[PDB]
Parts: sequence; C-alpha cells; structure tokens
Amino acid sequence: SMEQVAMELRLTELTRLLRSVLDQLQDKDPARIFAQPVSLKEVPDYLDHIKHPMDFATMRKRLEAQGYKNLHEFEEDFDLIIDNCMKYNARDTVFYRAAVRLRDQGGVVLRQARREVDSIG
Repeated sequence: SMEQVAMELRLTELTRLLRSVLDQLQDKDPARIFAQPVSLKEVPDYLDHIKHPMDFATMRKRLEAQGYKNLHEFEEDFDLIIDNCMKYNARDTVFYRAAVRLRDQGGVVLRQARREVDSIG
C-alpha cells in the first residue's frame, strides 16, 4: 500500500535522526567505556547483577535494523547503559563517574531530539 510506504519513510527518517542522536551521545563517551557489551569472559558474574545489559554497539545494531519505533524506545536503551553502570560499579570508580557525565551531557541532546521528533512528526 501507499500508506505502508509512507509509514516506512517516517521510520527511515526517524532512524536517520536517531543515528545522529546516537553519534552525539557516543561523543560524550570519549573513553569508550560504553562502546561494547560488558565481556562475560572478563565479568563472568555480570548477569547475576544486571538483567538487561546494554551498550552503544548493541543500540547501533538495533538502530540499523530500524528496530526503534519511537524516541521513547531509544531513550530506554540509553538509560539502561547509564543505570546498569551506576548499579554495578561503586560511586568512587571511573565507570560510575563516566556514566554520570554521559547522563548529564546526553540530557541536552535528548531534550532537543524530543522537540525535533514532535516538530517533524
């Protein structure tokens, strides 16, 4: 149908905007602490602590398969990255502090993304 196509164009354009958002968020992680899944070879107990692991590479895979239907779903995954870290790692660690800084800096980016998604529809 013509409508399914229109719908698919909207999803493609959302994917386009979310790809830009993801790049901007990932620039706020210059140490690459959040770039890849926590290694279960190196942290074998991790899943006993964290039930829904997340990381930027995993978000990117989902993004490129057009697997985010709306900004809320994307934000959910970004918040997992931060929240998983702040639970597993103590306050006085480079990991926890990195997540606080990513949260604070990403807020600005996400605030305008929400306006852009509402604005462009």
